[PDB]
This record gives sequence, structure tokens and C-alpha cells, in this order.
Amino acid sequence: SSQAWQPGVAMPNLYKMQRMLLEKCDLQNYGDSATLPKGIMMNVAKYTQLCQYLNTLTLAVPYNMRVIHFGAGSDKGVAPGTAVLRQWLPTGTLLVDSDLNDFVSDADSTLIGDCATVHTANKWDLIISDMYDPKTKNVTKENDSKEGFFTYICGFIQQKLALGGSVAIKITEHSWNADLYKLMGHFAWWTAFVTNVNASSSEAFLIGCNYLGKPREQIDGYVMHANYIFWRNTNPIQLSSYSLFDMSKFPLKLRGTAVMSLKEGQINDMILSLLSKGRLIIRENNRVVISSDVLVNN
Amino acid sequence: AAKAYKDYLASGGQPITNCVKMLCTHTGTGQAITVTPEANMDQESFGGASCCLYCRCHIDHPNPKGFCDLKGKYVQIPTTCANDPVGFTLKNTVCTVCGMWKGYGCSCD
Ligand SMILES: Oc1nc(/C=C/c2ccc(Cl)cc2Cl)cc(C(F)(F)F)n1
Ligand code: NA
Ligand SMILES: [Zn+2]
Ligand SMILES: [Zn+2]
Repeated sequence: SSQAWQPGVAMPNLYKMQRMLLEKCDLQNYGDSATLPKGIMMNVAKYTQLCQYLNTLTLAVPYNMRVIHFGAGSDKGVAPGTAVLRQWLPTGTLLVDSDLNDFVSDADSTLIGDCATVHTANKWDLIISDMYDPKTKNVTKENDSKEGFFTYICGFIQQKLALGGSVAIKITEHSWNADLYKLMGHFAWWTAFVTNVNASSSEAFLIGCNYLGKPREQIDGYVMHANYIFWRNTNPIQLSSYSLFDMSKFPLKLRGTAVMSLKEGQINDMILSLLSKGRLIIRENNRVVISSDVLVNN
Repeated sequence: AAKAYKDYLASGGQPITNCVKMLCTHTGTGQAITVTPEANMDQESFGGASCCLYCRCHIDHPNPKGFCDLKGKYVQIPTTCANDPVGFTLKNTVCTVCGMWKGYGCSCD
């Protein structure tokens, strides 16, 4: 298994082209555990492998890039994922994180509360989500599209993600949403990525690379999630932390990607070409302001 | 605050855990506090905020302005003291010339 030296495994294109029915996820390696470097947390290992994978894609990387991270709080009250993102991202990158409960973070700004209580008029270049509700998993009922925080993620992408931007959203067998898969078709490229350290889990990151703001391809989310599970059920992934031992090429290379403010009437086919190659970001560059709502009562 | 922790260690004092240890090459400059992990062969790098007593306890920082020199940065700790990063950062201090830990890398003499 040559995949063991990779940071993880991306869903092969042929699996994306099937029309499968949703089945239970039954992983062969379920229960196994990867051997992490001494004293390293699973959350640190997982995010390190996600970033090592993102390095191989055509992410747009402007000056003073804007990154937002959802579901960043751990049970212990810290933000391991945020620490890895800050290590990975160019120095000076604006990094904002968020979660439902309080936690200590290395982010430039931390937002506590749900989506309905936070607001910004600013656009972002990269969205990372580790949001996940453990009570979502229920094997005694049908596995339908989830319509909670995922509806907010979809709304955030379609309104606050800059053209040329990218996303990495955590999903699982039971934590998923049909509209989010459909929205993957609005990017120049997409995949479902499984980290090698957590390959015994149904977890994956839906990765949308270079947002076009329009459907490049029509994707049925119900079918694509079924395709994802079929892939996982028929392709055992060997648990591996091998990639964690070589961090020499870890930092995201600065590309100094151009940021331009254009209108929908100016987005021609040559602009789409630049967006698709991660050579352009379309958004304004105003001061970044985030609002936090407070319900007041006596 | 910082005084109580020193004495808390006595009588089987439990050291603050869950400090976020980072993956790195361990071929860094070895400086105390940096914008990215800079641990050498004898150090571990941790996310700054998770090693700051003031951040962890959700209390004000000693500077009148309220600035934290750990949050958003990485702190290098000797591998021998990696079991207690918060404690090590309190006790020791950084050299304002070379930016190394005093008695743990600093040799401006
Ligand atoms: O407009 C706006 N929405 C949000 C957050 C939405 C949200 C979606 C999914 C999940 Cl999982 C969590 C959240 Cl919080 C955030 C912001 C701001 F942070 F940029 F101000 N501004
Ligand atoms: Na960095
Ligand atoms: Zn602090
Ligand atoms: Zn010195």
C-alpha cells in the first residue's frame, strides 16, 4: 500500500461517477488505531495531514489571506486544529475561529455561539470546518441529509466565500448534507479526503477547490454521499502516521495571488480560467469586521 | 497567580495538561517564542495560547495594556521539561538579546 506514505487518500474519480444507493458504513479497519508520534494529539495529527494534502492542490494564497475555522474548540478547552492552521498559513494571515463553547485559541479572533448570532459583510479565501455533533449518529433510524449547521455552512459559502476560494468541511457517514455535495459542483475541482491517521473512521473532509460561484457540474448530493460510502466500504485504508515524520515542506507556499473586485457582469470565461488555476481571488479588500449578537433580557 | 502555581506543585501538584504539542522538523533555531515552531533536537514546540496560564485560567495578563506574548505564537520547551510547559514558561525568562531561554540556550556571555 503506497498510500501509507501519503497524508491520506482522496476519493478516486471513478467512484464519484457512480449512482449508488446509500448503505451502512462497515469499515474493515474499524477499531484499529494509528501509532501517533509520542505526545502528539489526534487533532494535531489529523489537521497536519489535511494541510499536507491541501499543499498539493491549487489553493489561492493572496497577501493577508483570510481564513475562518468552524468547530475549533476541543473538549479540553483548547484549539489544536487552529494551532496547526496558524503553523501552516503564511505569517500575517488573518485567522478567525469559532465554536459553540468557550475555548483558548491562537486565532486572531475567536467567536463563541451559533451562526445566527455572528455576522460579517466580509468575504473569505478559505473555510475549514470540524463542526460535528456526536449525537447525530443514530444507527437505529434512516441516514438522511442533515439540516442543521450544514445549512449555515452552505449559506456561508454561497454568500461569503470569495470566487477562487476553497473549503475543507468535515463529514461522516451520518454527519452530511445533500446540498453541500451539490455545492461542490460550484468549484473547479472537488474531492472527499480521508486522513491516514483516522482512516478507521467514516470521517472525511469535503474539499472544494477554487469557487466559481456557479454550477460547473450538476451533482445529486444523495447519490454522491452513497458513492462516498461505497468507496469507503470497498477500499480499506491502512492506518498510517508516516507523513507526520517529514514536515520540511509543510508551510503553505506564498503565491501572492491577485485579489480583484469584479462584478458578475465582468466574470468572463478567461476570468473563470484564472480562478480555476488558483491564480485569482475575487472580493473587496475592506477592513475585516465581525459582529457578535447578544440577546438581552432581565 | 504565578506564585500560587509554583507552590501548587508541592504535595503532589497536578501540572496543567492538554498543552498543544506541534509536529515539526526539530531542526529549528531553538529560540524561546516564535511565529512558527522553531524547536531544535532538544526541544518541543507548543501552541502559545495553550501554554499561557493567563489564557488558560481566563484571567487578565500582567501587562497594563493586557498583551499576551504567547497567544498566536509557538513556545519551545526543553524535552526534559515538556511534561510541564506552563510551569517552565513561568519560572524561566527569555533573553532580550538573542531571544533564547536563560540557562537553556542563551550564551551571550
Ligand atoms: O455571516 C456569518 N456567518 C458565520 C457563521 C456561520 C456558521 C456556519 C456553520 C458553522 Cl458549523 C458555524 C458557523 Cl458560526 C460567521 C460569520 C463570521 F464569523 F464571519 F462573522 N459570519
Ligand atoms: Na505559519
Ligand atoms: Zn495569554
Ligand atoms: Zn542571550
